[PDB]
Amino acid sequence: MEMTSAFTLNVRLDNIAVITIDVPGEKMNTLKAEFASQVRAIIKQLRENKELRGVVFVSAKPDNFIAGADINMIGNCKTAQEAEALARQGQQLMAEIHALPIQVIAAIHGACLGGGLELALACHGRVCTDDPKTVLGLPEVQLGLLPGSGGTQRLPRLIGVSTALEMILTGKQLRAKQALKLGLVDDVVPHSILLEAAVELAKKERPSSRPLPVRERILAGPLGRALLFKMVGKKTEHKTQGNYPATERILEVVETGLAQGTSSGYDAEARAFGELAMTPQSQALRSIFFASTDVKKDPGSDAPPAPLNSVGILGGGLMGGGIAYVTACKAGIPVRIKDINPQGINHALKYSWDQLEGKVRRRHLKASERDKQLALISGTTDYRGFAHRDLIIEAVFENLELKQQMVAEVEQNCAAHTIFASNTSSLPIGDIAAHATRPEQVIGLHFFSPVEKMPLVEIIPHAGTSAQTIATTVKLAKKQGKTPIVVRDKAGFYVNRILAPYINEAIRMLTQGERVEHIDAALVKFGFPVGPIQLLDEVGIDTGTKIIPVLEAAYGERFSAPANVVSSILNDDRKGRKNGRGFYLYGQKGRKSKKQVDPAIYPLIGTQGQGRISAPQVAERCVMLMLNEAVRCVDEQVIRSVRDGDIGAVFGIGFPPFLGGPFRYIDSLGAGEVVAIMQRLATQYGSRFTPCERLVEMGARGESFWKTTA
Amino acid sequence: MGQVLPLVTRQGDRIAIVSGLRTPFARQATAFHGIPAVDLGKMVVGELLARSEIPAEVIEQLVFGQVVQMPEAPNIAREIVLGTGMNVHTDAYSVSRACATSFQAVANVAESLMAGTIRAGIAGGADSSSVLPIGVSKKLARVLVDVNKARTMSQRLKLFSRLRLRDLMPVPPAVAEYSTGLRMGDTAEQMAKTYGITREQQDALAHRSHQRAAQAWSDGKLKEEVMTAFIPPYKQPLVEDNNIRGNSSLADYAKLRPAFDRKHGTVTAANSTPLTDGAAAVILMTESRAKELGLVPLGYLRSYAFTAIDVWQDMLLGPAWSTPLALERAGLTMSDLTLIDMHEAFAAQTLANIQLLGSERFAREALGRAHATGEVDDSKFNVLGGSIAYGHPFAATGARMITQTLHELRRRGGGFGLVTACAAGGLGAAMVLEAE
Repeated sequence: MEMTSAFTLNVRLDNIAVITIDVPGEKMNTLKAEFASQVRAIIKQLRENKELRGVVFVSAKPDNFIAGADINMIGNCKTAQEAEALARQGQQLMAEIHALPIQVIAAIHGACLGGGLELALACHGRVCTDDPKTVLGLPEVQLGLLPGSGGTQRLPRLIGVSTALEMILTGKQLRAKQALKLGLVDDVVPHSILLEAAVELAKKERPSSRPLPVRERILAGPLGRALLFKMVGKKTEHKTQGNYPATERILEVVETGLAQGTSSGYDAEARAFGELAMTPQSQALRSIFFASTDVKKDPGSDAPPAPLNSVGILGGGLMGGGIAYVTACKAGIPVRIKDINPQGINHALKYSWDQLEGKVRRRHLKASERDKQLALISGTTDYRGFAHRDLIIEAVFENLELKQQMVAEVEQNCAAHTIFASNTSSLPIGDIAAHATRPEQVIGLHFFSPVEKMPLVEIIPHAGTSAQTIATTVKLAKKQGKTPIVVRDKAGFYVNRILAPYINEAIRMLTQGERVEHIDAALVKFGFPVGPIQLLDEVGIDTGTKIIPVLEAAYGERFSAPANVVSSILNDDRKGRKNGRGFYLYGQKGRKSKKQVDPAIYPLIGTQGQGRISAPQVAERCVMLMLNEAVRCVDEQVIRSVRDGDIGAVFGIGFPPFLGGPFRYIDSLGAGEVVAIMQRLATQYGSRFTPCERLVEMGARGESFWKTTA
Repeated sequence: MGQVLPLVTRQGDRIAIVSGLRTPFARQATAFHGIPAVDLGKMVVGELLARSEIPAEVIEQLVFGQVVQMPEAPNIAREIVLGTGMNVHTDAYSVSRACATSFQAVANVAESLMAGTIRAGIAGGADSSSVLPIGVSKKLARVLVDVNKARTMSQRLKLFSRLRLRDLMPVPPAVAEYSTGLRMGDTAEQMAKTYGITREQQDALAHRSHQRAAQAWSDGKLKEEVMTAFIPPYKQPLVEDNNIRGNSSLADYAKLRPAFDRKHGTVTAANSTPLTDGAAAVILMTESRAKELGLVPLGYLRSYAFTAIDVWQDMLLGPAWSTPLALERAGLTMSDLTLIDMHEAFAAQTLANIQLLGSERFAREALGRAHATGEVDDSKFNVLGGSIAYGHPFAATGARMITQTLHELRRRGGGFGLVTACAAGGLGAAMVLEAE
């Protein structure tokens, strides 16, 4: 009854009926087959007792209106027929709701995502609250799956293709004001009078006057549709490289709907949804989605956390400003910087100020908001005011004895229950702790500069680390809009550990007379954003070599880099953007073309002979390097869970999402076939391609990776 | 005595209150037009001294303050002392606490007087919304400072080279909060929406306030509190408040456009107080000093309290927070409180305030107190009307309430009056008066 029929009807004293939406499962209002069945009964009952003013829909929950269509049931489909049937029934149900002659109003508060807009686009009038929490948007293309239920072709009709197309292709979030200006929502009200305002909007009868569009959308059908579609297709092909499905299908289905009627659009969307949910990319993206949701819901440690209200940062510069901006502007925690030099404090403050002023120049934040946010950051050069900081993040040069000095003095001049986090990337955590009064409260919080860009962080405990410390650190990293990962304390950690062979083989191939365009295109074609050499240019060549000497010292010659290349650039300092005088020169004429490549860099490196092989060879060799390193590290329980490692690899390095991550990649490629590939690569190239023992074991015995994957 | 704090002096004498005075209030254009804010205070102070038997040498310090502020003469109390006929040895002093300025002035005088440093003082406030300081654009001030500091002639032309756009246009004054950008009335619209105040639930309060005020003038009960202002043109004197319109029917101003929302704006212009001009003052004096120079005290003072709340939603709930604290400090109860008062800067907000003091949940969670602070009877609430009638000079509406309340308790022959007010920035003030 009440549990099953989440669409409870209630007719008020007047001629208006209100329908609540309270799914008894959890706080998100999801869509299930049971709801699709029961809404037919509710609407049939509504057909009884005719001659009433209208109906309204309400969230009846404090946070959202409708989260979106449940994807768990979608995973239970088998062929295209089931998906087409589900899409057909959804389209029919929306059409039936749209087929009523009385006023139907959707009063939306909170999140309304996914197929919810479908229902919202089914109703004749929509009203939304002004809360910043509420938002409008269609986020299913990012899940690699078109949201076909009717709104795919209703939205372009309601609002011009100039915006609807980019809403569908790049499913994003819409403010209440943006929707009101655009014409998506008729009116905006405060939350208090939401139900009432919807009621009198329903009482007004039949607005038989469609608002006019920009009149530039009349291009669809006659001349103008072809030009716009061709241009957006070319743009998408240049952008996504054409390895992403569910992009040209959207263009085709929108064209068919607009220039062949709404029935044609319905059937085309039904068939496309049927055939497209079974593409491997779809379940790859769904798997990544599930993993991310699980790790966000993961509590990390099993102990209760500790309160955290103030945070300290030792050292300053570009990086310290990054941690400060993330901790203050995002999580809203007071932060105190302690650079010894006032210039460092000035640098950190200037970095944060530049970020927020750039945000405001867009007119996205009020000028008062800048002050209210900068109020959280305060610098100094002494130890006063540090006596009540729960967390301290250390971000100065990585000299060992220097770090023992820092930990000694933070123990001397701070609280007793406070915990010490080090932003180290080279030295062992236990060694940094070594001797200390409270070693159980020392943790490693490895970041990735630029801090505001890469959303992955690493949590590194050591031999003695109280579970409360891990819990607190994980909760902080969550509050900062990052993705915490627990990593065993081993040399090289995880991310850069597997990143090193990538750049290593890139340099090895570059030595063999290869051109910039070939290598860059080969790596970006295989779903990798920002190819290798400009990755080094971004991070800086000085950091490009990183601390790989410790990698050799720990794991032999496997990580050994070719000589006279890192040496040949450090002496003739070419740091990319750190000194500006990289091999991607700036200030070119126009500044509207690809970054120029120096001619003398090839003579600077050995550049022996002339290049060989082809792009597939490059892609396969680099990818199998990362795969072998990843299976190697997961062999010794570096990473607690297979999904944790896979999400880290896909989400911090930039592994192709449509491949689902390294573990998804090997599971798809299967078994000893890739093993034979890598022995033949080793034989034709060298001993670097020796397979991991667990790799050959799993390949020969046919074991799986994702539990019962195979 | 876990909560009560007496307001007695070190010698054991209570803080008596002696006469007060009020310039009749006017709209921002009718009279007082061009009359600055300083000389209104000069009028009221000078003719308040020239109304009782006190020699001017007894007064030892006067405190005024003004919200709308003129750049010249920042410390207007000194010009009040200097311009009028007073001993030039009085410690003139100025404060500013938005619409509760007069309350703060009285509190400062009372605490300094009970500290022992003073034996008699003047506390009040003057305000004029007709001499608005219209400043130039912010950009066209750094240019002026630079050209003042500019050394060579060729530097000045290079400096004015950047003078462009509409920087010449003056900047109108802003009533919106500095840090919120809320127009002080649109923070009442959402309050009305939240607590469900109907445009018919209000607009009856405005009617009952225009009445009991037109009736108050007609009875002439407020004759001894109001001056008869004389204006330097001296065309004709001003004797009665012109804002009051105690003749309109409640069905006449039910047909008005909403002011701020203009879509669901259950508050409008008629049920909101208009900007006015005026001044008011009160003579504070310790009981011993009043007795030894032969003067009957017009009541006393019992306790006071000031409070702040977050300015992001419903900042106008100041009286709700302040009142229980004042009551607990005076050792009293809402039940045993003959007559109360409210600022009623808007229709609603005041009604919301009564609803809140009547609600047990609010005092249960938002204050931590066991029980609600009590409900207010209509008859014992704004007996002589309220600010939806006379007007609202920002810095003057404080002392006016004290004078009126003391006189009304004088007519009723006893009781403990109570006065509350809310101010911009989420500031609320309350105080308990005792007319013997």
